[PDB]
Amino acid sequence: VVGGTRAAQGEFPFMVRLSMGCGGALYAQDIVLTAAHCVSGSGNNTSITATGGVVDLQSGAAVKVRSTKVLQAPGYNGTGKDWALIKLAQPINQPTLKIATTTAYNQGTFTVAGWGANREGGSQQRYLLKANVPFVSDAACRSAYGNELVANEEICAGYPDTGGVDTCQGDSGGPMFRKDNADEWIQVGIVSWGYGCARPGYPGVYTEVSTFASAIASAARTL
Ligand SMILES: [Ca+2]
Repeated sequence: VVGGTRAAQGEFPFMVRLSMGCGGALYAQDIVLTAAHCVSGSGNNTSITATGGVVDLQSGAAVKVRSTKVLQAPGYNGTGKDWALIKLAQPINQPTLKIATTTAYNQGTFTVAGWGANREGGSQQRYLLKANVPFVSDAACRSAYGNELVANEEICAGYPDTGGVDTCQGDSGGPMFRKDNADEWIQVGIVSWGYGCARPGYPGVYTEVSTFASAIASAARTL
């Protein structure tokens, strides 16, 4: 996260750090929702580690659990459909994060969090950083990315005018969230891609969770 600040221990307890260098959110206590590009494909896999319960990755309080299976979005090919579920060997006993099933919240100011670089080509962070980034319409985002944007599957956020605050390398797979009408956190995006980090005219692109909600809920049931 570029232009970020330290999140407090316990602020976003649903966050997990994945061993390949991606963030994730606890969809279920033993199911991590992350990006498709963080994994190589679906199947049994006990090679991933999820670190949950701490803002400080070096914390002795860290909970580290191994995966058992991975379900990448069917047909992922690098264009859209940027989501995957990771089944854990054991539950991480922390609050989960609800996902958006409608588009009612795909607007306003979102919060992003991660242990990714705080600058282009910078290094991974020890402590979880957070930032607020505003929604950018598909049209304004398209004015920047052209045909690379899959409007129905992607939601943009950031400051088109000045840049300055954004997600960056290593933040991928992390949730982009905000409060719902019940003042509960709700997941509207997955960190997916962008050109550079925090540059004027290039907002961050995120998986538009509302589009894939049903697909995700169903896959989660079979895991
Ligand atoms: Ca969109």
